[PDB]
Amino acid sequence: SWEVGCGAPVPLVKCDENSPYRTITGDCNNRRSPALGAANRALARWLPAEYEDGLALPFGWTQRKTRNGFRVPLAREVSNKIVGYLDEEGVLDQNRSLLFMQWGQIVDHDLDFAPETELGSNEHSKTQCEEYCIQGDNCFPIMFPKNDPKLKTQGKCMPFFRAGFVCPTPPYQSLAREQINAVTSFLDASLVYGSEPSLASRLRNLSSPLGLMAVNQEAWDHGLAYLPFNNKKPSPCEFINTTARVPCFLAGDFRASEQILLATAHTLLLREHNRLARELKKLNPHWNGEKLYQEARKILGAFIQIITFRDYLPIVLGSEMQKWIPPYQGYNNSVDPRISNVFTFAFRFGHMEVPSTVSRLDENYQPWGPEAELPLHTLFFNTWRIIKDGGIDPLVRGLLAKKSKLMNQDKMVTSELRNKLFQPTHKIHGFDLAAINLQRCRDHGMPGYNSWRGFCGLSQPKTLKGLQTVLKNKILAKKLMDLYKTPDNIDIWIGGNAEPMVERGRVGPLLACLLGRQFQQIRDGDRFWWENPGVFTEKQRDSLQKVSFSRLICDNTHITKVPLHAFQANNYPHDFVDCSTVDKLDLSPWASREN
Ligand code: HEM
Ligand SMILES: *[C@@H]1O[C@H](CO)[C@@H](O[C@@H]2O[C@H](CO)[C@@H](O)[C@H](O)[C@H]2NC(C)=O)[C@H](O)[C@H]1NC(C)=O
Ligand SMILES: *[C@@H]1O[C@H](CO)[C@@H](O[C@@H]2O[C@H](CO)[C@@H](O)[C@H](O)[C@H]2NC(C)=O)[C@H](O)[C@H]1NC(C)=O
Ligand SMILES: *[C@@H]1O[C@H](CO)[C@@H](O)[C@H](O)[C@H]1NC(C)=O
Ligand SMILES: *[C@@H]1O[C@H](CO)[C@@H](O)[C@H](O)[C@H]1NC(C)=O
Ligand SMILES: c1cncc(Oc2cccnc2)c1
Ligand SMILES: [Ca+2]
Repeated sequence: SWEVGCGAPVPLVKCDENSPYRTITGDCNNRRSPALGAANRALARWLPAEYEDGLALPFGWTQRKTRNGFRVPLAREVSNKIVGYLDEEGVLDQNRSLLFMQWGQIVDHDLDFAPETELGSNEHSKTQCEEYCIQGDNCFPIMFPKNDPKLKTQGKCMPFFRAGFVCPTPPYQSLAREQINAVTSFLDASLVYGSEPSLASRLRNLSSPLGLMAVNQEAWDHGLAYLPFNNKKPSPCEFINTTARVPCFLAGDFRASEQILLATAHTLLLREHNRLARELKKLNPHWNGEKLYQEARKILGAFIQIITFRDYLPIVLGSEMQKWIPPYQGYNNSVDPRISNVFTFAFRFGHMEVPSTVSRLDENYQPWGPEAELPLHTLFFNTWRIIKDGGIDPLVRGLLAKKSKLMNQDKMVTSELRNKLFQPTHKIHGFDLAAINLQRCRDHGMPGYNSWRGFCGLSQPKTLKGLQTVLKNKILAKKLMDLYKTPDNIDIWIGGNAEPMVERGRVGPLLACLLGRQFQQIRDGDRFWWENPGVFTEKQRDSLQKVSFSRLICDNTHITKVPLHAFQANNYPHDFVDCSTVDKLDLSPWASREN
């Protein structure tokens, strides 16, 4: 008995039923329900939202209100007591390149984004939250526990604003609050091309009829392109260094400059689009701009799908991979391709894979300069270190030769993210990504850990001893129980990441189930999946089967020494080979001999 449904923020729908290309908004993928998987729609609810008032107030919002009879702990206290650690030694993943962490942030951004509510244009609402730490409406500040060092240097709280929700923006009252997903749910390279028509056009180079994506006209990388700058001010990339005054990049996705390796990944993707656009002109000089843009986009989207499903997921899900993501059988229109709310938290497992430093390496894969290695926090919203300090080639070698952090029950999230995160508009490198993850679980009305264990057909621990056995860790189970008196109350982000990893994977059972199911739906419910009969010719598919992340690098940098398997831990020069020994993406099958 759940209604026809609301959908006020989203406009009209008009589908061309013969189109060979995806829309920018994601609309029209599914023919029966053309809005499914479309951006700017509510995230799916795999389980009913759980709010303190059953409708919109997050747990923890009210002092006197218990969750199952107990107060929920402060997000920052959980972070300090369970998520933090001092010693970075021995914390690295002996078998995952830094590219593994990076590819995950990429895929993530291609799939979801629940932006903060916009109630700050010419408004002190945002200023007041920060300045006076007064909880109200969309201001839900993360307060400090009594013995927190930040209380001495940063004030009473870390500001936090509730995610935006569908239908109204001034309070509604009938059904549970549902947060928005601002990007397309399909793995379609929307992080490169955008999810709104407005932005999609602006990213394009219409000036010329070659199907190209716009490039920076102010800077170049030894002749190779850079993303254009986003000239919206205030710019956080300018803020972090007023001297260099280099602004953030403009990409298909809004968070592209959050950290230098992400920006780096976006640059590689753009170059790939243009290189494909140029190669297609040569094979089909008759094709117009639109035709070239779309066919290049199509090839790039398939690239991200293949790298993700064939290379990335197997080493994330490990032994659970075949269970949740059995080999492909074809497009199924009954499958819901929408990203679920819980998935946006399950995928945050990547936060425990980010290490404390980033390196620049030269062509011999040795330190590039006197400060080749830098602390991660000095790289948030840092674009000048790319434009004014070596370009992306050096950072990409670091991605290949350096390691990801390994999840560790005693060393979860690096202090660079847990104590030194920078957030636009605020002024300091003093935030905590972990605390924020937890406040956001509550903000989104996330059911607790046992609800999800149950959802996955896994036991549901009720006692310390049960939790110990599930976590296989006495001390961590003890701290969790002391913080949350019952496993029923454990926030999903933290409970899901506390479980030991499954054989050959990098996430526990619960998370493998949640991630596994979502990715299975993402593939099975995509009318444009690269392997779906009809989307690509069969000869074109034989050419796509050859793509690799190594080749993307060779084709789009001046790097000529790459590993064959980019995600595993690789050491130079042993595990490295010359680009010639690597499969190329042969584009002949795209020659349209139409005569
Ligand atoms: C240096 C590395 C990274 C930094 C500094 C960073 C920072 C952030 C921040 C600030 C947010 C928004 C939090 C909020 O307000 O709720 C976020 C969200 C998120 N991040 Fe990370 N992140 C990093 C890497 C990763 C990685 C490697 C992954 C996955 C493999 C990942 C997955 C996610 C997901 C799913 C979200 C929620 C996105 C949404 O649906 O809104 N992140 N990140
Ligand atoms: C749009 O595409 C055109 C063609 O690639 C770009 O213009 C040329 O500009 C380059 C330097 O960027 C010069 O070699 C020539 O003066 C132009 N070439 C031709 C064939 O006309 C233009 O820069 C692109 N614009 C953006 C914003 O990316
Ligand atoms: C801001 O960026 C500037 C400009 O790149 C940095 O200054 C450069 O750093 C060293 C000396 O400190 C030199 O090798 C460069 O040539 C400098 N250029 C100039 C114009 O000074 C500066 O260190 C950055 N500051 C911060 C806090 O990030
Ligand atoms: C299509 O999806 C539905 C619902 O997810 C599933 O139960 C059904 O088995 C699928 N149909 C086919 C032919 O695979
Ligand atoms: C390292 O990981 C790869 C997957 O990229 C795997 O096939 C290989 O066997 C692993 N090796 C070790 C020693 O763990
Ligand atoms: C706003 C603009 N740019 C980056 C922002 O932070 C991130 C970073 C990574 C993922 N999500 C959000 C926020
Ligand atoms: Ca997408």
